[PDB]
Amino acid sequence: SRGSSAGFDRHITIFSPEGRLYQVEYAFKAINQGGLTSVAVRGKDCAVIVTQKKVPDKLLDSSTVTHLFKITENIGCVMTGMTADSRSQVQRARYEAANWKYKYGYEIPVDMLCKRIADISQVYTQNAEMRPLGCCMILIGIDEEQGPQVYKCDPAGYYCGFKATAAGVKQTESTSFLEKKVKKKFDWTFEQTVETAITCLSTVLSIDFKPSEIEVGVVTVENPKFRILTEAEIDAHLVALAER
Amino acid sequence: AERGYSFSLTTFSPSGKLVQIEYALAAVAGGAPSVGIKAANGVVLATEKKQKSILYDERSVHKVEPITKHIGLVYSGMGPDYRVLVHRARKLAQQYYLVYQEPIPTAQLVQRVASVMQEYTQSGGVRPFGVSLLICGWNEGRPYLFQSDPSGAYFAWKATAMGKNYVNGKTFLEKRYNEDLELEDAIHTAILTLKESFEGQMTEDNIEVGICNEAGFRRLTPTEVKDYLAAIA
Amino acid sequence: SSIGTGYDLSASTFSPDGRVFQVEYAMKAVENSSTAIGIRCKDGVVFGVEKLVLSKLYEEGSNKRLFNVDRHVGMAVAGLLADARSLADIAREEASNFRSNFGYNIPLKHLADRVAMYVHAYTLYSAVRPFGCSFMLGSYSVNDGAQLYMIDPSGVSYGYWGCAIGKARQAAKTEIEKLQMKEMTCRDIVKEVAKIIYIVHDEVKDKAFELELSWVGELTNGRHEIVPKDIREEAEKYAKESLKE
Amino acid sequence: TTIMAVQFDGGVVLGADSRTTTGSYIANRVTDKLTPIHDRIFCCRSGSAADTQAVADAVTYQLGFHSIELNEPPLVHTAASLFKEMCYRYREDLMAGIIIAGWDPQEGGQVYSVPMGGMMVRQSFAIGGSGSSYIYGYVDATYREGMTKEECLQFTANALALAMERDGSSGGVIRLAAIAESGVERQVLLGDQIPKFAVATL
Amino acid sequence: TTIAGVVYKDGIVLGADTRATEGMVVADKNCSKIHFISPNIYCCGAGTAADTDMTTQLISSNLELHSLSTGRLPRVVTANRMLKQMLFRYRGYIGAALVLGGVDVTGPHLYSIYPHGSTDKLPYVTMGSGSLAAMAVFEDKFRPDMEEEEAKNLVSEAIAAGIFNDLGSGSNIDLCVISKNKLDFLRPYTVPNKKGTRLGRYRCEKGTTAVLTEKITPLE
Amino acid sequence: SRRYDSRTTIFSPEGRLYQVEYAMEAIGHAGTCLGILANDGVLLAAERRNIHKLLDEVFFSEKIYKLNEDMACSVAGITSDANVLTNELRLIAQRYLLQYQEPIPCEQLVTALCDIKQAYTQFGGKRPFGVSLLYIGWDKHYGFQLYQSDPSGNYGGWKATCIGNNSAAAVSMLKQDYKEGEMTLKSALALAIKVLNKTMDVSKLSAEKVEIATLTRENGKTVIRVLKQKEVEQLIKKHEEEEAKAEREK
Amino acid sequence: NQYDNDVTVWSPQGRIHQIEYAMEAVKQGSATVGLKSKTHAVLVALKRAQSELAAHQKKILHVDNHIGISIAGLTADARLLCNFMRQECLDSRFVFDRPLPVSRLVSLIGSKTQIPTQRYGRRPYGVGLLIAGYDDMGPHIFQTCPSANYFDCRAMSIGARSQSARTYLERHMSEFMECNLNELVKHGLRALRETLPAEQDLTTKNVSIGIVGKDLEFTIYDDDDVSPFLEGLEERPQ
Amino acid sequence: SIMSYNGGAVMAMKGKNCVAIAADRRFGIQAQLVTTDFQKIFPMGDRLYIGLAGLATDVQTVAQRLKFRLNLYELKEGRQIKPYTLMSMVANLLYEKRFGPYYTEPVIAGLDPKTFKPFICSLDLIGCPMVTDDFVVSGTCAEQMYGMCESLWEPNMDPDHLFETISQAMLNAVDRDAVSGMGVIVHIIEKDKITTRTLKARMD
Ligand SMILES: [Mg+2]
Ligand SMILES: [Mg+2]
Ligand SMILES: [Mg+2]
Ligand SMILES: [Mg+2]
Ligand SMILES: [Mg+2]
Ligand SMILES: [Mg+2]
Ligand SMILES: [Mg+2]
Ligand SMILES: [Mg+2]
Repeated sequence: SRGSSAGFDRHITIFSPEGRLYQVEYAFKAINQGGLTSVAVRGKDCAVIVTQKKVPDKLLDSSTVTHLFKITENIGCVMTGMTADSRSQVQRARYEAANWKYKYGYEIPVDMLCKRIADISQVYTQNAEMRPLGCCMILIGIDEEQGPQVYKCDPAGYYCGFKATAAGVKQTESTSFLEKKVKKKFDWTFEQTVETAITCLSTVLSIDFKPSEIEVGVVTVENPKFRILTEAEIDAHLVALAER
Repeated sequence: AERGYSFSLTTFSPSGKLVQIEYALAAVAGGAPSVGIKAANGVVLATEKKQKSILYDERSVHKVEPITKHIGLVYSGMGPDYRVLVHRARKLAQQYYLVYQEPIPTAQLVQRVASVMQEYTQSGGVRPFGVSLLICGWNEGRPYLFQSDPSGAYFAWKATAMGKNYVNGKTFLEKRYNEDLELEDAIHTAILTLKESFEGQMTEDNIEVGICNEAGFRRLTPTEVKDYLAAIA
Repeated sequence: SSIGTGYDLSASTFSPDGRVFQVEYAMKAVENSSTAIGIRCKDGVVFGVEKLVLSKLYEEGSNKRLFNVDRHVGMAVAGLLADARSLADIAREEASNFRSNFGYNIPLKHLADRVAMYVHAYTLYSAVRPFGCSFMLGSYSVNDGAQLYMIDPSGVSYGYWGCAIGKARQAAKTEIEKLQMKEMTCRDIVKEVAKIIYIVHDEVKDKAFELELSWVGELTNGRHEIVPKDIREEAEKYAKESLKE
Repeated sequence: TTIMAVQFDGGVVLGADSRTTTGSYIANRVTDKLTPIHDRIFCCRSGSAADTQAVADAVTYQLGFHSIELNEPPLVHTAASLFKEMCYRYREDLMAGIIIAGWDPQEGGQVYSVPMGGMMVRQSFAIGGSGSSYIYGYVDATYREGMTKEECLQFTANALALAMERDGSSGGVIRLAAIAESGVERQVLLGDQIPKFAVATL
Repeated sequence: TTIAGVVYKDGIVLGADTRATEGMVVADKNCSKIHFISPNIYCCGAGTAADTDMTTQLISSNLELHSLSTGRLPRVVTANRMLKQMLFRYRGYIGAALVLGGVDVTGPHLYSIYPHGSTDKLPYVTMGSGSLAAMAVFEDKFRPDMEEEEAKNLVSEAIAAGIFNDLGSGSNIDLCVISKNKLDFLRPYTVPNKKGTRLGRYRCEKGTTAVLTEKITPLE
Repeated sequence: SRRYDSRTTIFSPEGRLYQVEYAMEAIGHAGTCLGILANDGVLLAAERRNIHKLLDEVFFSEKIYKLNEDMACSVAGITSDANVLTNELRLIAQRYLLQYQEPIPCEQLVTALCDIKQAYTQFGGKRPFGVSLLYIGWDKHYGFQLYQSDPSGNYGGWKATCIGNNSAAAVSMLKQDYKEGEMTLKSALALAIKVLNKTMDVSKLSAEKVEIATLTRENGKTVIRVLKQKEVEQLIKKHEEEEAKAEREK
Repeated sequence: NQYDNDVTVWSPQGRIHQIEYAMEAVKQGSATVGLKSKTHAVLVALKRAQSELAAHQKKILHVDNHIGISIAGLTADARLLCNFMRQECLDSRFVFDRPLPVSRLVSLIGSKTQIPTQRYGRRPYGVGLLIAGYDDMGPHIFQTCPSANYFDCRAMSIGARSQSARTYLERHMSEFMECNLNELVKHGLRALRETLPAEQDLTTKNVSIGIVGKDLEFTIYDDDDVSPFLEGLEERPQ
Repeated sequence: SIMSYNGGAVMAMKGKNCVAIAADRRFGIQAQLVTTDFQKIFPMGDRLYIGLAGLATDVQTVAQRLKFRLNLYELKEGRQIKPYTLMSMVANLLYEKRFGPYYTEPVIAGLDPKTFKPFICSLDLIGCPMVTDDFVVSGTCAEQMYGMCESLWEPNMDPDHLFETISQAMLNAVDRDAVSGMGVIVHIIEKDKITTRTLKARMD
């Protein structure tokens, strides 16, 4: 062990002498390739999605540039990593979700959707014909009697619910930040949750971004329908953070 | 457009060993520890659920899963592989009940799932499951405790451990406890054998436990957990 | 960075640093191709391509790099032509099936997402190889306006105001940013498309060449058509003359 | 059964009775024959309950995915097409008489008929189901171009009332629903609320 | 068969006779017609006994597998969906007429499912040969929000109407009450039918039966 | 794809199947196991490997399997692989019973399972099973019989043989101390504890470090049983408490 | 060589060697030439003989009344493609009762031959083709290569030393369109001769000609039938 | 009708700590007897028997295929099938042929392998089971058999007053059915023994 290799343990999803799966690992680095970072926070009455929106070109219809997807009307998500893979996974989520309601009679629980996408990826992890997807998925929405939910699933099969989390280049820096502010945790209101998310991203990227440099998605106990903030009202939050 | 690899990814080396299986076990020996005790009057399962990275919502996911009304599970190793086997065991559990109208005998559920795990050591295009399970059940009076690993081989234990320090965790139990132990008794000697490696502040969210008496299988709440924790309860 | 020790033979293998070299390699095939550009005017989308003269024996119109994927959608390609053509058939089939099922012309954003997912499907396995091509989809309608999309070997898809693929992806862009397409009419853009082509085209290395121009907007009545010889010549003259400056 | 739909400027009106029989026994005198397909699209069902229910769930599933995928309100014409596709394709195994009406941000208020055969046609107003035969003349002599969400909503109430009067296969309560950009409002007309016509005497 | 269900203030009540016939002969004087789906969901079955069994068992089994993963408690719409989509798929060959009832996070739900696959969402329903008789009771004496006992007997009265007026129904009246916090599976709820008291003696006295061959075998 | 396929079913320049030979290796490391043929019975004795003070072991045996009603067997190798080949063995038995309404001829149940293993070595690209088995039973054609099978899909009937650890020292021993034609289930159980005491790194070969099972006729119905703890030791002591008596002769 | 054996493997330069290698198969084949006036499409080809006692290889094949082809590369692959081409044409007549537009047939070869270049274990077709046909858009000369790519030509030639022929054709293009048949054929025969070793030229034994045009259904000429065209040659530049 | 092609009758009765099961012995094809020694009751373990009536071929087939399953079940499980479970096993085997069923309505009679519990049940040709505390019938004389049973059965019976009761039900029912008879056989199962007698009956 200690970083050893044997056979093709570095080319296909088979065990290494240590009992690791390098391809699954190489799949994580693949996420960062996009150079972006994403954060999601769980308020007491809502859930928030925030990510960079690096649009270095003026030739792109900024409208078509997103990492925020509407899965259901009550389920929204944020992708981090290889794009094409991501759109793909988004489509599968939309599918598994539309199918769940048709087959069972009720909206799929954010809890279940993520467990599903997760289970799928697990296969790529055990089958050699294909590589895992180099992307990460964060879903959010309001459950029946569980209030707001925030889940994220791995290119490794892992999935879980969090008070808040991140993905992308500054994931590890974003966690240290959040988990430190979740202890001082004031009243996790809608504004604070949104505010806490923006800063976590701004300070780890040290940017104080304009309203066009980020995108924010939100789901509310009083407005369960997934909502993507306008550039206008995004700034309304930015200004609010500058008053101090 | 996808095809498929029809050749097996596990093959005997000249030493006669099945390399991928050993390596799978290595993924196990490197996983959060788990303990199982057959209290001749029930069985207990407990493992180190040390996620709670202050942001992780310990609730949303479990490691001690119910298969049937009277069966239960825990593992040591790769979490995602486990999940797959949980869905297959639960499924295998139903296919039995529909046919026989009697809940599936714990030994039988083990045999069936073990067969699956064995399947992934010979079928083409796949790697063995990087996990080991501890199945517990109350089938026909007597309580049962089993363990099946990557190879697809299983054994019945009076008690044991798997994962980190499973070597020490075993020897510890190899003496630090014995049969005739009643219910709550086996539970204590189990959470103890756990701490015999559990690095950190072992709280009620750092662990998860389930018990299987001759009256169904269930998971203990953070309450009943916080209790036994105070070195008693 | 010279990474490539087996880590670059299959699309089903990630490099130790999270890359899929086969896809990257497919893109090179595109970077080696001749430049093609697309620009969203205010009443349509315009396409232009630097179709290099392979031989003087070839007819004018051979190896077209612009096709009608649907009557209201145009496709501009760069890279391995045979790969591109099959992608054009898929696009067509996709647009045709849509009409049969939902009963109306396919929305460019959807035709693009669809074909893109097909492209992407080919970047996950060892059983197949990524398409060595990139293409743009252009359309116009009154209920949707003008739309320009671009998909590449990885499957990624995006909407643009202006865009270029090929030998001079970069050089073509810095020239597109000079125009204010958002306010420009398609009839005037033809000129500018042919302009940016001659600028970017390498008089030295790449020998003689031909210009391909695609039409689609209020000026065409929603139907993606070839640009009339008349407009082409005018745009060629304007491009050549503007060159002598 | 007696179903009906009318188009008025910014929306549509939909009406149906509540009777569903098996032979001559009413298994449900309160059936809801107006099924929601999407936020502002509805369909009226006549024929095999099992067939119309199964088909509608299928279209709802199909349409819900289509819209999320496009991130846009679905066309009424599309919803009609999805019914027409299933009803034409399986015409030999289905017994469905469907009317699709709803509001379209792009086309406004519309009503489509998809009868037994699987054909599809757009109409100012449509009528279907067993009872429909008794209200053609009525409906032909009463329909006026330019009616209001009110005149219309009342026009179908009369037609359904008349039809329910003569057809054994129709009766119960009259359910209505009006759809326009603003949204969808569904009401019901019990007993007395149901238009009446004096039975001819001496 | 006569099976029925009603929706009352706190939950649901399901009824059912207990007769099973092979033609015009009674095979079982006590068949169990109210089947268990989930702990909060029950289903009465009429039609082809075997079909009513297996379909009911399958949906149950599939729901135990379902809630075993969602971790939540099964919803009625789900049982309704699963059941109707299967029956429809068999175009009526699976002769199962069901009265589905249970309590959700969304409340008490009562559905009637026919063998061809259509369903009815109603406050009170009946199925089986005795359904018209039972439905009469309901239509005549039904009130919304009845109290447990005020419904618990309207149902045994309708299952009774069936029992006497339909040769296809007889024997006992079983019941099932499901409320936001209770599940009373009253097996014999009523027993308005008793076998007439034997007026003679026929006990066969040892030796009356002439035997032609004997053979014993000891067990252990 | 071509690159990751190890070619588990190809010939080597020598003209041998390397994956079969490597399976053997694994076998010659597993719990020793053997069976001897008498005239009133046939038996199986194996090196109980699941020896440990924590196991709860709830089975009739650990390496003894009941196939037919007239048959049972034991294995040496990968247990999971074994559970698979036995399950299939039971099925082949019943299919025969269904079709002919008579117990399947012993050898036939073996040639059956062998054709399957043989296949895994000729096609499929799959690895063979890492198992070798001992079959003992009775059939109205050759009464008592003992059979052995290799993961090569090969087999033979033995009057006596061994498989597993030191499956060489065990052979030669019996190969000379075997009553070819004059064996009783008793004189059989004799060599049993004698040879197992030898090939088995164990001193005073405890009752647990072994598993015994015997098959015999008995007024019609065939009988299959695994000796109880006590019944085992009787032959344990009998061996030694006769051995010290064997050196008082030298 | 890690990037040389599978068509599913791109090289670090954005190339697919297997495809290139297949292209090599064409170059090996004996040279062939194609050109059209404004009323006729003409195929000309040089046939090879293994030994002196063997016959010369077929190089021109009849596809349909309005289409014929010349081949270069693996013969077995030529027959596969020819039969596909024949089938596709028979289908057109069956369903539409009209001849398959030559350009549409070419698009099908393009699609058909592309597939195998993208799937693991498959190989590119190892043959080039010159296609001569005549539809309601007049004469046509197309070229198809092992890479699913194809070309609409004014004139062309593939094969060994076809570079000479190409050169000759590029010089007299402007003449073609107005040539009358026999002159058009001569230009063809003349171009072919360019690809030969100076110490030898066109024989009625090694030349094959294919002609299709507004006035004539695709016809092939092989031995004595080739004389009429060989007569009235040209000095042949010494 | 298909069911009455070979004719036949089968019955099971419940005593105190015993169980009985009897069947006629005629094997005929319409009007014609072919055999007098036709087995219709099969041993499915000690203290557990299954009686098959109906179409001869499926009788034999359903039994043989059921044994197949019963044996493996007992080789995998480490036990002896429990009655309620064998019933569920036959209910599954029959329903797997729901749309092309075997023509036989089984009767199960036995004692718990690890208890006193007497157990009897019968099934549909498609696998619907029926369990009762008194008796169960199957065959071409269901009606005749119910007649006797509702007039001769007493709640608790010792092995002998059960044998004399089930023996009378059969012989008398079977004697008012033209295609059932040619001798009757009875099986009385007690925790300790199995008494098997072939009654004296009409042979017409
Ligand atoms: Mg892999
Ligand atoms: Mg663990
Ligand atoms: Mg990609
Ligand atoms: Mg310009
Ligand atoms: Mg244009
Ligand atoms: Mg017995
Ligand atoms: Mg008789
Ligand atoms: Mg007679």
